[PDB]
Amino acid sequence: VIDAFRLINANMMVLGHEPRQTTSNLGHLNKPSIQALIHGLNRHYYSITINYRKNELEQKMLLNLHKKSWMEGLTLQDYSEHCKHNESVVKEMLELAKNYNKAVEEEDKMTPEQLAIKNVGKQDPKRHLEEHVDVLMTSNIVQCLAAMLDTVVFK
Amino acid sequence: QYLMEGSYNKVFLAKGNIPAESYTFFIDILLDTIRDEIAGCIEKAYEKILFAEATRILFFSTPKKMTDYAKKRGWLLGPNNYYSFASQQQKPEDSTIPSTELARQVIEYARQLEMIV
Repeated sequence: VIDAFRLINANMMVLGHEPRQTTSNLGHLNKPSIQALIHGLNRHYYSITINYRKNELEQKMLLNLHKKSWMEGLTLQDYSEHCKHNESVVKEMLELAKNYNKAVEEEDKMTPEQLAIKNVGKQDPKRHLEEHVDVLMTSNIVQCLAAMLDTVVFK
Repeated sequence: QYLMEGSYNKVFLAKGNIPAESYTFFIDILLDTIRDEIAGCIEKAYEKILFAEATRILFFSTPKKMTDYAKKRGWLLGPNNYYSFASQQQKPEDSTIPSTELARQVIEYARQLEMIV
């Protein structure tokens, strides 16, 4: 949220002179904070156009994160840890499962507020159980995949 | 059926030579095929073979035929040999010894599993 003002007097707005002076402008209007701001803006010179001088070299600098990605893509943790993750998720999945039975049996309702009370639609077992299978699958794949890759290559 | 079962003793190599119109031609060649089949089954099955043992099972006619068939495969050492036993023992356990065998080539396996879902 940036705006530009040269700032010229009130009369210039009132007459309608101020758009004759601006020519070679597009202009724009936004409202961070209500009618009071709009009025202040109009008195000034309103939003005069901001363009950006940018290109791909500058754009590439901003892109970056970590070259450290080099070590990290290969890294995998201790096997006891692999087991902790798998255990925590299966245990979790048991809790939500009991609601899930109801969900599939019913859910004729399509009205979000009524569904929420009826078949525990809000705190849904479908959303969360799916979300859970998906973390567990991806997590196991990257850890497992790395361990094997490293083995062959280092020796 | 008899071939199918493994019931080699029952198999006719004694019949089909008795009608001589055209049935004999097939049965003579078949005798070589069953003979080979026995040599293979015994190779993986049991560690030794005798000469008292061998004549009857392969359906050899002579002891000379025994000497010939066994050495090819690599058996012959005498009435006592050791092929089978050792290999049968070696297969379970690859938890302390590195491996990738089954579930395909692993490297592909993890990547494929993730594409599908």
